Amino acid sequence: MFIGTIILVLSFLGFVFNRRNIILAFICLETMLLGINLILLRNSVLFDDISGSLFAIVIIILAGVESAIGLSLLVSYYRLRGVINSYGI
Amino acid sequence: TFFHPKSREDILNEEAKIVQALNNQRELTIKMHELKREEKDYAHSYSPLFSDPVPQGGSIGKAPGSSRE
Amino acid sequence: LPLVLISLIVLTISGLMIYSNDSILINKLLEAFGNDYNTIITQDWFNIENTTLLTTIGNVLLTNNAFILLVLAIVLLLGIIGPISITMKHKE
Amino acid sequence: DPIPSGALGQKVPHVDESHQDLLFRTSHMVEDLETYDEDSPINTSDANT
Amino acid sequence: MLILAIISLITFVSMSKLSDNRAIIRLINIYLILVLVLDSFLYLLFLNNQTYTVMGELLIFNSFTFYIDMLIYFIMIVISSLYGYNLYNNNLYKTLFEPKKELIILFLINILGALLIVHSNDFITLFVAIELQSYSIYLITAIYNSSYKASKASMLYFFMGGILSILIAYSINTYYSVLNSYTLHSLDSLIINTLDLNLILIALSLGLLFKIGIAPLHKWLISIYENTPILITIYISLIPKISILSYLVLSNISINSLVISILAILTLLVGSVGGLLQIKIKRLLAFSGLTNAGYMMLLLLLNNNEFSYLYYITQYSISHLAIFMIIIFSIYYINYINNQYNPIIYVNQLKGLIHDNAYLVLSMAIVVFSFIGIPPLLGFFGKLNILMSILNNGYYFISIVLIVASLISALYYLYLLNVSIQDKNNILINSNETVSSVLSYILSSLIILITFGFIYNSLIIDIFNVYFN
Amino acid sequence: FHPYNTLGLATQSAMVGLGAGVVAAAARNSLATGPRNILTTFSKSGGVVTIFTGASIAYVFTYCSAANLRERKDGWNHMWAGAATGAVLGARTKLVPAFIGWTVLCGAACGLFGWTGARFNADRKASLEQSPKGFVQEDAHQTFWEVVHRRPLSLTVEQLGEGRGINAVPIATATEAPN
Amino acid sequence: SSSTPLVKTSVNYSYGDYPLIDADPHFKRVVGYMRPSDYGVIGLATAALPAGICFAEWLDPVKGKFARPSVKFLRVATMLGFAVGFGAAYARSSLRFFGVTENAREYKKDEAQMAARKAAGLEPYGTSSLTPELQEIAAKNSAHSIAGLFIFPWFNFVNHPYHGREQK
Amino acid sequence: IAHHVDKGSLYRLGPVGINRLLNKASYNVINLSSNTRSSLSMNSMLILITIVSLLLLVLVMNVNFIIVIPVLISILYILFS
Amino acid sequence: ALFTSLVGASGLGFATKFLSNKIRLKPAGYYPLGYVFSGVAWAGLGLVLHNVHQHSLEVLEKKKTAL
Ligand SMILES: CCCCCCCCCCCCCCCCCC(=O)OC[C@H](COP(=O)(O)OCCN)OC(=O)CCCCCCCCCCCCCCCCC
Ligand SMILES: CCCCCCCCCCCCCCCCCC(=O)OC[C@H](COP(=O)(O)OCCN)OC(=O)CCCCCCCCCCCCCCCCC
Ligand SMILES: CCCCCCCCCCCCCCCCCC(=O)OC[C@H](COP(=O)(O)OCCN)OC(=O)CCCCCCCCCCCCCCCCC
Ligand SMILES: CCCCCCCCCCCC(=O)OC[C@H](COP(=O)(O)OCC[N+](C)(C)C)OC(=O)CCCCCCCCCCC
Ligand SMILES: CCCCCCCCCCCCO[C@H]1O[C@H](CO)[C@@H](O[C@H]2O[C@@H](CO)[C@H](O)[C@H](O)[C@@H]2O)[C@H](O)[C@H]1O
Repeated sequence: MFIGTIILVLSFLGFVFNRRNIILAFICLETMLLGINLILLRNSVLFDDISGSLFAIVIIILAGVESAIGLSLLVSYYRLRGVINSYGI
Repeated sequence: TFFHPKSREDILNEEAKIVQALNNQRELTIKMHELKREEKDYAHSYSPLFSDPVPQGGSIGKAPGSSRE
Repeated sequence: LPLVLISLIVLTISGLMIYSNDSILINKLLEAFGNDYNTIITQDWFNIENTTLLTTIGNVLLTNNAFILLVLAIVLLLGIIGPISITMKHKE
Repeated sequence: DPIPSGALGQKVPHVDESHQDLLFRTSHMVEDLETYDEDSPINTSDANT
Repeated sequence: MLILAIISLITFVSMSKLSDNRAIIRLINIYLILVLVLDSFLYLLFLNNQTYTVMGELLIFNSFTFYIDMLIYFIMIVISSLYGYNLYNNNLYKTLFEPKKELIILFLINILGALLIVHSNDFITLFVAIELQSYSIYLITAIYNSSYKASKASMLYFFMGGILSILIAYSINTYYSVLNSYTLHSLDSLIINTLDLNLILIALSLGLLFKIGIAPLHKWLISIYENTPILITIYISLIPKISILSYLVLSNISINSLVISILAILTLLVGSVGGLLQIKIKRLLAFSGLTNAGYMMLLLLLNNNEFSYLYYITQYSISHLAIFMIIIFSIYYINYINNQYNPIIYVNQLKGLIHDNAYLVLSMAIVVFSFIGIPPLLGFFGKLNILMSILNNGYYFISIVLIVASLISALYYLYLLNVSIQDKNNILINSNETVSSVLSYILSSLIILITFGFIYNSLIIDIFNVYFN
Repeated sequence: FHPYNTLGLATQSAMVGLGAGVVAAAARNSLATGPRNILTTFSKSGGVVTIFTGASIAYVFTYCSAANLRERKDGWNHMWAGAATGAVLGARTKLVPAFIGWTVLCGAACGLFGWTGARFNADRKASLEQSPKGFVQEDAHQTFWEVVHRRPLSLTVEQLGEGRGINAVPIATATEAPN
Repeated sequence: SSSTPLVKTSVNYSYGDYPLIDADPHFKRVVGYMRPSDYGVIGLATAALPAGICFAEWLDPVKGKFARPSVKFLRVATMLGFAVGFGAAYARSSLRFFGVTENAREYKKDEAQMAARKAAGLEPYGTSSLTPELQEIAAKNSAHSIAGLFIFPWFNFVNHPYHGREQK
Repeated sequence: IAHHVDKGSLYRLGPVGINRLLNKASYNVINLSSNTRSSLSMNSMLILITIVSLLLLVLVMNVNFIIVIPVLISILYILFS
Repeated sequence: ALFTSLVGASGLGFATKFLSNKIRLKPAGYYPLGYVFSGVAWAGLGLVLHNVHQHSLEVLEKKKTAL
């Protein structure tokens, strides 16, 4: 409950206050999902329940597919522009 | 002579019939506003077939002593 | 820095107060900071099999929640089919 | 007579091929009243060729 | 039926060249029509609001969801005819509006994600379906990768939609941490009063609502609808809003929220005010979609909101298609083409359209006055029902803000009509090319419904008083 | 009614308005264009701090004061508070007429906001849905939302007043012949 | 192997104005009880889809000139049209079972089928390969799934005992 | 009368004044997402501001509601001035 | 009534065909058979709503009868 909230908050703040590049944005998204899964698995242990672990495995699947789609979209941007500059999207 | 109006009586009856039907629609409207926002049954709301809300859980380590009422 | 600090404090205290059901605000956080007491672990004898978490996940995911599995298949179809459409130019 | 006006009576720019030039890039008008295309066939003529 | 469509199309499209894409779109168009005709009798199951739970307790099927399903299909048989029937058989209109190979698959997958949301009964199905609807619509924005603006658009929409999926999952995991449940049926008057879940559920509503452009995070979605191609803008702008608003209406989460009241007020003000200086069409119509999202947000606070929502979402969708269709037809009669993807950008390019095609402007006026809420057009009977519900439940300041927002929005809605009925030199006198038959008949049918569908209002009320009561 | 505490609420309101000024200052320093730093927050900010503090002070001070002077709780108080707030905000533009206009129109809007109940929410029990409605049954007092076929005459004479055609007894029966 | 319910259900719930037969009918009974109206609707959709694209090509051809669509699209057209027709007929029969439409002939056929099975000693609705808990899970997954026919197809194949009739 | 009222204050409380009022308010609404240099960090900062503002606004209006009102008047000024 | 409904729904259908012809900048009498097709199609739609409403009125009447 602590570690997950902390990674989530710090990664949201590093997503919001990133004036540098974009890979930090991808990373902060993945870390936010990680912290969520840790919150949920801690609660699932304390309750001795399974719905939490089910939603966790589902998050892992969905996050991996998220990164796949995001890194195809980036490749499209790069196709057209040739450089992913610090302040472009 | 060419003045051939409908009588007073037939006019009053027709207006009364109209007002009666309008009052009928009024009562139907109130009655439906009441029929909605009235509590229903679980079967009409969630599940006609498995109408027992009570959740039976897993079975792989069913512990006698875990049922309760 | 000022916005980073304000956002840090508020988001942390809210993310901690949120998990509790007390009505007074300050007590919602002082409940989160109550990690003081140990949890007893008793041993029973009702579990008969060698079911672990992965077996349970398979059982519920493939019986009770089959629909989500048969939708994740389509999420993965998107993971295949979108990146192709984006990267691969079907000029022919 | 015709000078293009807006929903509020404000002045509006008449868009042509005139201001897709390289002179009107690198300005900081908002996304609403910018008028630079970036995808016109005047700028994207030599495009990944 | 969607699934067998999506499954069959994958094989049938991989087996098929780039030259069959229009015919394949036409096929799935007719197939969806046959579904909507032949399987529509299933509305009988929902007599007396008999509600069904399916796949355990993951899905829920009632008259609300079924009507939304028919509407999404009616939208998806009109949005497909726009890709599968060429307007004019000219080289320009071949280059301007040509479908890609994978587009139709992504449309149907987005239909599926839309329907899994409204039909959801558990948060797990919601999270899986909103990710499906979200990922499919990242790709739809990005499929036209030969444009710079669309590339920028998909990237921003990915990041700012990912952030909101994080917010949604954080809210769900909090609800589960509190209550050990993923199902909202496990709430009731006792549990609402007894537990402090207000924060935990508004965070759900906001994480869903900021994905549809609710203020003050409207700008990013407006930049997207402007920067993307027009025939994609007409889909992305509508279907995601229907799905998420319908899920939030069906689940009576935010009965009397103060935060929602504030934000909905801000949407009506922003979407009415900020759209006045706009010279571009798509930003104008996006701010219009925002203020209508404000009006429809105002019935998340009611607990009896089905009729008002269903009537407004239907006329909104119809007017939204019809106006974008008028803008598409008018490309023939303008003088300057701005792009291969957005041939028409500025409102001042529709000048003199009355002197070219007048009945296109008649349709534009009917549709505009429908947006404004002029009777006897359907928009009146839709905004009337909203006013009845909010005044019946105790929102008065918001009704005044609603009236004020309608007046302010008349101005950016009438900008189109004013420039259209203006005069122009170099008029059209003859043209041997002719627009397609189907797209004309579709536009006409939407116009005739916006105009004359007030005739059936009692009949709709009777059917509603049976199947929804 | 129960009186208001003017200074207690005003001090809370001022600290709140100062805090909101700090938040908006930092948010502007982050969202702004040109080279900035941690110094610019309170230098280059367009009076967000004094805006928020003066408004919250003037609004709450005037509402509690006029609630205590009028000795009531109603919408006229919120009108006076919006009138003060419009003065403060319009003093920034250094013109008399815009100051008067900002005052009157901010006052009318807050005064309407107090008329409708001084809330963006709803009461949810004073509303028509959750309250008695329709025709009252048998001679019972007519509430707000209730409808009546025939009203008492004493209640009419009190709510309206006598004269201008409206009287305690009808005119014919009053002038009937005692025969 | 016991085929005895684990969880209570409703007895003779009325989904419509007419009586009930089954609430989760097996695919076999739904296909064997089909009226000719259902097979005609199958062939109606089977012919109406390819005819629909021919009608459309007549209205707005794909090029400048009318040409009849290629047999490739016609074949795929016929397959999907049979699928639409079967889904409609599987629904029309299922609703005759639920009690939403006229179900006289289906009532009598089930009363005859069931009495014959009781005479032969067979379990009504049959015997299964599964444990009863999976039977209940199957009925919970598969009951009233035809309401989702616009989205997905789902079908009962398990021979569970949780049909919505009295114990006998 | 004809000038100072019929064509003066009564156009100011109407077409002329509402036009000027909306000219500014629209030009301040849209000049909010100021820099197009990077649309991402800006909308991201807008998320953080809104979340923080709602958490703090709800905090204030739990304890007292007649104090948050001027906070909202001033916010509307900041957004529309 | 049924017949009044069908003529009206056909009247909307002629308006769709006419408005479609005009949007194409054709004469109103371009392809007359389209008037007949639009008539029967919308007539079927009005007929469907006619039967839906009839079934619903019967249902509420049946509710009163079983009372
Ligand atoms: C997603 C990206 C990943 C990052 C995630 C970051 C963590 C997320 C934090 C939580 C989720 C975000 C919530 C978004 C804001 C909206 C919250 C909300 O609207 O809930 C309001 C709700 C009451 O509203 P309502 O139900 O509508 O009306 C009835 C009122 N009785 O319920 C409430 O009443 C709210 C409860 C009031 C207490 C709020 C807690 C504030 C405490 C902060 C104190 C800070 C200390 C002072 C200042 C420090 C600076 C020096
Ligand atoms: C730290 C110590 C804490 C102490 C405890 C008490 C703290 C209370 C704090 C209260 C909240 C203060 C938040 C202040 C608002 C955020 C500041 C801001 O600048 O908002 C606007 C923001 C940036 O705009 P800016 O860079 O200044 O450029 C202006 C040019 N237009 O751009 C944005 O888009 C963000 C907008 C955020 C809006 C939040 C939601 C407000 C809801 C509007 C209310 C409308 C209701 C009234 C309607 C009446 C109808 C007539
Ligand atoms: C809980 C309480 C909440 C209740 C709401 C309280 C209301 C608070 C309102 C404050 C929020 C900020 C909005 C203020 C308006 C924004 C623009 C402005 O500041 O007004 C000035 C404008 C300037 O006119 P001018 O002097 O000619 O131009 C030079 C300006 N530097 O002025 C003019 O154009 C001339 C004004 C003439 C008077 C016109 C009166 C019209 C009244 C009907 C308004 C209806 C439209 C409402 C618009 C809403 C916009 C937010
Ligand atoms: C449904 C397709 C929508 C696609 C868009 C086309 C509009 C069709 C509206 C018919 C709705 C209905 O007839 O139904 C009435 C519904 C509930 O009835 P139901 O349970 O859904 O049964 C319907 C069974 N059908 C599908 C076989 C017929 O009441 C409502 O709240 C709907 C409010 C909609 C207002 C829009 C009016 C538009 C004018 C229509 C002139 C023909
Ligand atoms: C411009 C026209 C449209 C503008 C929109 C507003 C129209 C709607 C009317 C607002 C009605 C407000 O009415 C609200 O206050 C009245 C008192 O006056 C209250 O009425 C109640 O007041 C109490 C006294 O406090 C008395 O017992 C009274 O008999 C009644 O029960 C209700 O709690 C509520 O109905």
